[PDB]
Amino acid sequence: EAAIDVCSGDDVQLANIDADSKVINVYVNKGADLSKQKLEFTLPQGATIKVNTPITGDTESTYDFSEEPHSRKFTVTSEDGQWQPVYTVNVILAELPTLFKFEELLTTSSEYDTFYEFTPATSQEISKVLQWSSGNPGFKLTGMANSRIDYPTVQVANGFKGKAVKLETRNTGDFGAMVKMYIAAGNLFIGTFEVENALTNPRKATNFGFQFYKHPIALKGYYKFKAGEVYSVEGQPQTGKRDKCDIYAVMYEAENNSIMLNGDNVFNSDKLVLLARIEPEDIVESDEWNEFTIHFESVKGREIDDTKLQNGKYKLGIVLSSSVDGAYFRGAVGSTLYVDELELICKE
Amino acid sequence: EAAIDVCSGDDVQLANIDADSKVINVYVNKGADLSKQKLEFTLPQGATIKVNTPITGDTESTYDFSEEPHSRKFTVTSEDGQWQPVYTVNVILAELPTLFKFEELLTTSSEYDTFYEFTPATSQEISKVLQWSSGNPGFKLTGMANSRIDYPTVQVANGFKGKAVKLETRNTGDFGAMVKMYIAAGNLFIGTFEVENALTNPRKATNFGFQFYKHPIALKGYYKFKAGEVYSVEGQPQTGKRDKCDIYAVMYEAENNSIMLNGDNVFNSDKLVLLARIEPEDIVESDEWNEFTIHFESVKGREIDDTKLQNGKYKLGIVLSSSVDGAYFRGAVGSTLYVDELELICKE
Ligand SMILES: [Cl-]
Ligand SMILES: [Cl-]
Repeated sequence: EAAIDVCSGDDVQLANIDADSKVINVYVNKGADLSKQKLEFTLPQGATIKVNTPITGDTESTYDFSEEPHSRKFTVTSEDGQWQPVYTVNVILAELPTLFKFEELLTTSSEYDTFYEFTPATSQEISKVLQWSSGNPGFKLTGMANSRIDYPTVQVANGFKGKAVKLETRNTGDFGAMVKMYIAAGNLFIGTFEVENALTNPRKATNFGFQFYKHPIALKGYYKFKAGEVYSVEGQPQTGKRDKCDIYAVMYEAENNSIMLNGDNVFNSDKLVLLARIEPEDIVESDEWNEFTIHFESVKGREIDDTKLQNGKYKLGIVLSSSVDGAYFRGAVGSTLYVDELELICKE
Repeated sequence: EAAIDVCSGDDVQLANIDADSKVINVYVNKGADLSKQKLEFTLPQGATIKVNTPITGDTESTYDFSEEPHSRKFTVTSEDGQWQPVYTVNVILAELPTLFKFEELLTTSSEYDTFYEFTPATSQEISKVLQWSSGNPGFKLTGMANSRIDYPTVQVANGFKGKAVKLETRNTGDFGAMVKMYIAAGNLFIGTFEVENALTNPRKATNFGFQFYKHPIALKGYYKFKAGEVYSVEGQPQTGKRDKCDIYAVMYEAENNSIMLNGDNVFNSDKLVLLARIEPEDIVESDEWNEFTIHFESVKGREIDDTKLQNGKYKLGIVLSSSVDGAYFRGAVGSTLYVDELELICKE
């Protein structure tokens, strides 16, 4: 009859729904406009939802949560018409994490894995939260997967410390071949996946970056990589080249908060300030985990302006991929990159 | 009558003398010319020393240890003339460390502390060794110290993990004032101290850097700092300025292995490639240990050439000081900087 099954939103990294107390805790990245929050509620069929006290700051597509304690009540009325449970929605500010462990999955996402990072706030610092994105919602559309384990991006149990992320380049079948999307690289990235572009503009579907308030120096982690056996270009097998995985991170200037880089301009936009990237020559294929440390280097002499950093003008992105040229459909089905325990080393 | 009490040398980071077996293990930094080793032996009064088998590679002031196992025998004959113990001298290649813990002191240096770092070799890597330098041999000349604890550079027991280094700016007395060397900053650095310049050219006395074969990204550590009460310039008290400590590291190109930077050109030489340095604004005065992380930044767009790095053309230096402008005699007697557990984060 009436309830809130899922809560999403433009700036929502994570939304915890406590069905017992009817409390929804929504974590958003610092910098989000609290006065203009766009939220999306998934309710049972025929049920309606309405904010209890509308306020002037509200618009027809957003809610104003700017006033402390950034908490608003909502009533869900059944189609049935008889049940009207009241939910409290609390918006909580968070920052991107420093450590990424790949231990947690969204319990709402059952068809494929969706990873998130979370560290509770303390007296010293606010909540550290991130919902990682991938190409999984696009891969779903291929009809190729049977369950979560067939996807290009999957959580595995025997990580370096706890669980880890497994990225595997997958075969997209005949239809994939027809639309020239011959392979599906496994990826994990900070930003958003626009599924309405997944097939029409796969590189535009991957948007990278969230507001970051620290100065990054290095990205450190552990990985294992094994290349697939058959390297292909435009769907056809090629000899003489072995596939390689990819790990990189970016810091770029976003004049206004709506600006994001994507798969088509991440390495060519003049907004890019810092870039850390694993050297192809340094990648090994081993059954043992290897530690890597990469350096956030200045792009064309650009540097981080502290005042701009403080005002949220820079966005950080981290991208992991099983096939370095996979976004262009060059790579080998079966290339598998496992990553675990990433650490962002920042100026301190 | 006859023995080897101390063994030193131009390229000798550390020399262990095992009096029981009469074995001297000399660790030198990778890059040293094994065919031209200059060694200095301290023997009892009147005793003489001579290499057992001279070889063609020998010169009148150096020894050739290039041939494996880089081991030569030496006989020490007493003035007494009756005792001739034979010592075996083994030269061992080492690299600069990654971790600096300030736990060990040279047992030969009793008047003032001389710190060294040591990690034994393994199947994976060679010995990691460094003898740290300081201004202590110069301070000795002031007559101001009673024992090791009065020096500007001293090991203290209650470090962050084990023992730590305590750098304290000291008063140089009336003679110091006469020669315009009004204060003595406590320092610790990678390189060499030329005591014959200690008074005549104190900045030239501090030579920085040893051959380093990795790409440094960041220097990380723990510190506590407390400024002295009276800030002075040219021996005279000044109000309106509080003293600050300093921590920095450099990577510079050395065309030939004899090139070193010093106190007069470390921040102006065109050989400088990378510089990491703590921001004055980021230093706090606290009774609690604080972690710092500084970034090796490109100087004037310069970058590390891998082939040159591999051939030992770059030297790394790390410098710690209780008074940032202490080399120019601006600072406060009593400024105290404790450092512990430094870690060099490198590309991997
Ligand atoms: Cl969840
Ligand atoms: Cl010793």
